[PDB]
Amino acid sequence: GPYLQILEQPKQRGFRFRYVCEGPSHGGLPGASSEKNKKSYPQVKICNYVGPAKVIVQLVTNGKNIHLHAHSLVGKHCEDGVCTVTAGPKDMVVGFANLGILHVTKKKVFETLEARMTEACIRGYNPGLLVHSDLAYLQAEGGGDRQLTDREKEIIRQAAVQQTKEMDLSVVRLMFTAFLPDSTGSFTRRLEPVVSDAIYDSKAPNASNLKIVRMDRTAGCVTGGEEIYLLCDKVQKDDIQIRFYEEEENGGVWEGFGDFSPTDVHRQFAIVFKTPKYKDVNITKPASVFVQLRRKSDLETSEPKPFLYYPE
Amino acid sequence: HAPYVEIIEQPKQRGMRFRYKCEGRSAGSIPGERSTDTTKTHPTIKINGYTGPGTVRISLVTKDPPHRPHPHELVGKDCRDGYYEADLCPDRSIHSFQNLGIQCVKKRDLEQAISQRIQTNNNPFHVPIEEQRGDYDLNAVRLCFQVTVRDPAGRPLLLTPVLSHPIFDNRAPNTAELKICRVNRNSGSCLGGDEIFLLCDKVQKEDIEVYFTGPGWEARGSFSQADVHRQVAIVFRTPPYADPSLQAPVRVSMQLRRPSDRELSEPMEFQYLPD
DNA sequence: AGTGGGAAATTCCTCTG
DNA sequence: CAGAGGAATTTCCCACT
Repeated sequence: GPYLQILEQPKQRGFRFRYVCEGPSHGGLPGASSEKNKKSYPQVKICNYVGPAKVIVQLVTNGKNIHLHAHSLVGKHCEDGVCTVTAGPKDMVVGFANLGILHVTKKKVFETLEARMTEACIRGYNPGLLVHSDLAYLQAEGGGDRQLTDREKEIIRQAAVQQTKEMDLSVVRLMFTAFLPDSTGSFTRRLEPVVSDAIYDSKAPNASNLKIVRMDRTAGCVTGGEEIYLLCDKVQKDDIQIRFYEEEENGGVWEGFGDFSPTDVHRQFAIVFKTPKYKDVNITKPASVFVQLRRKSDLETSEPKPFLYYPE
Repeated sequence: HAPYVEIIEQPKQRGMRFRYKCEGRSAGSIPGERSTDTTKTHPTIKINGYTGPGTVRISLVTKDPPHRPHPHELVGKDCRDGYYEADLCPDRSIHSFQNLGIQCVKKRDLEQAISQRIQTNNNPFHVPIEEQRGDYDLNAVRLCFQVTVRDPAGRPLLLTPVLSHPIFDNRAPNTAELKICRVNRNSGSCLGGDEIFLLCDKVQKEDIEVYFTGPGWEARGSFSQADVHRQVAIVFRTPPYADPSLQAPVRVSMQLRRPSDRELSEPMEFQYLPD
């Protein structure tokens, strides 16, 4: 049976979204495999292929109930938010390069969202969950420029309304949908859509790069309780923590956390904490360990820095 | 002799930040220089040489001459079209103003900003029209009091307008208040060399320094532009003190200094110790 | 120039006093 | 509650290779 498969997932972190005002030409979404000199990109493949097929990709939310997202895919092959390609040769592996995620504004979410829900019902592009549950009508037989009625538009609004409030402009997900040639003519045989990994906006405070630029001190007494200044990249005081840890030999791990309050975080760019007590406060020689920043929310961490604990 | 306006409580020069219209009505008043954390003063004037009735108008003018109407606006009690105009309380000759707010304009809507000033005929110093077209420093403004009393004959005699000290917008690092928030150490030896991590408010690597002082002694911290972490933190090295054999703790002053303005922050306090 | 990244500008929100 | 301060959003701008 025919089915769509994701060859290479979207990167996921390190790609910044861009507002209309910023213009284009700032960068394209890279594949999860992106490398040094080599660059990768999102990649799909139609299995048990069907000659020539039509493939669209849209942006959807990351919530339990997958919905249409307000941002929009831009770049070549895109129009009105949805990207469109078509693999018709004997080649069934299409790749999406030079893709850009346009960051709509909070005060433009509703307008954009609604107009995005209808265009979907018209083109009949997955209004299954994406908009209205019983609006499953026309699974693709939506008809070229075939108008809608008021038995759904009034239903749409009630959706584009409640959804506009639960949208997280900080994260999106790519949804691939394939269509096959049916009863000659064109593409209307939908192949059951697939959703990609979530993609996180790097310019968002809750997903920026975690990093430790500098430390006034890199050693401390096993007793703990010693003050240290840590200079870092933007972080959120109520969602950041310093984790000291040591890997054992039995596959075990010991951990300690710098002690501090939000008021101990200087303009998101620096933290003043007190060191934690080391594992055993009875060592004789210095014990090397690691320190790292960690975001409570994503449990996302930073590169580690060596820390030396020494005797009393 | 003609009666005159006298400023007895200048507006504080730094700290307050100009607020945009959108930030709401409850933005706040501009405080007097002599104010503090405990005491909360406000711009105040004395019309010495007259106690009868009258009217007072306050508006914003550029920092440097010619003192032409500023695009920003004064908002608050009795303000309209960007200016304040009300009657002088006839009881006392000393008047204070605790509801003055500065409302900056979106860099965009500036052209129309100079327009309203014109069309409303504010020009306290009647600067010719050709003069008020150029650029405007959107971070510096001065208060101007145009008071109006009455002559013996009972006719309205408007006094000479007075200008107060400049008021710098805090939302601009080079015009803002300097402040040392915290330091990871405040001791160091009298031979200097000790490293310090200093946390402060927004500064600029090209225009900042750490000024060490004490009677008969002045010196600077040593650090480089790269040592300025995200405009909010500086890591530098303490300088050598006067007495090399400074036995017995000696407490000096350490403060942030901005070359361009020659401005300094309140002292921090530091002690050079022997050895 | 197109990238990639930083800064500024403007808006919003939180807790204080 | 008013309104200081802190942040989050949106816009701009500047190195590069």
